[PDB]
Amino acid sequence: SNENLLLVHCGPTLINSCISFGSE
Amino acid sequence: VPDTPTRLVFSALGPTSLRVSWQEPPLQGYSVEYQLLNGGELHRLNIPNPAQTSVVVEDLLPNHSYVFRVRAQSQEGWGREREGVITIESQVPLCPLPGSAFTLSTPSAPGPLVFTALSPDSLQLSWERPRRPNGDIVGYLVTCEMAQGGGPATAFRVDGDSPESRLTVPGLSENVPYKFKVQARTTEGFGPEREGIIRIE
Repeated sequence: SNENLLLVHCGPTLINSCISFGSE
Repeated sequence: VPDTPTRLVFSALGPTSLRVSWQEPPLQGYSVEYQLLNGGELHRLNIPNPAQTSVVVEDLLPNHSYVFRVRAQSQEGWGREREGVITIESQVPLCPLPGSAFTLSTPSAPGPLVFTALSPDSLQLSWERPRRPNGDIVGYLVTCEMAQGGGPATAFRVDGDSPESRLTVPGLSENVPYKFKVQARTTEGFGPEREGIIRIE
């Protein structure tokens, strides 16, 4: 698992996200 | 013959590499085929153990579109493939997240997820419209759930077809990781999902 930490007040943050085709 | 894989998942590891994963509903194994969308030589990976459902692909060209196809094989032969088209985009002012220099894209998926932590218990999520939706976009489904499992999911319906869409998400327990999923709802159905896990610090 990959967790992207977000800091309050750092502003917009681009995270790494997966793309999934189909259904989990 | 074996069933078609029910899910195909892509994760960028760098500007030139990604992890491809899949789910199957015995088998000899799987094949993963990939090639440039326009004319590239066909690369096939034979995966010998049915228990391995992920592989890392390296030496991909940045900013080039690749088609990936995954099939299962058994004694009765090859099953049908699940396919996805993927690009790893990178440069030829946002909070410098590790891995921010590259993003995955596919034509029908929402754009990369951009998060703003507004407070210890709230954030805003924004994403670009899919570049090529299958049919006109009616809206988006956004789901939020605790990443470590257990509790229920919260599903938001974001209506409209704005170039950029945004959603404020309240009521987030402090310091808890949350899994977000975004997918477009079009007049033809649901598009590919974009998923990511965050934690507000």
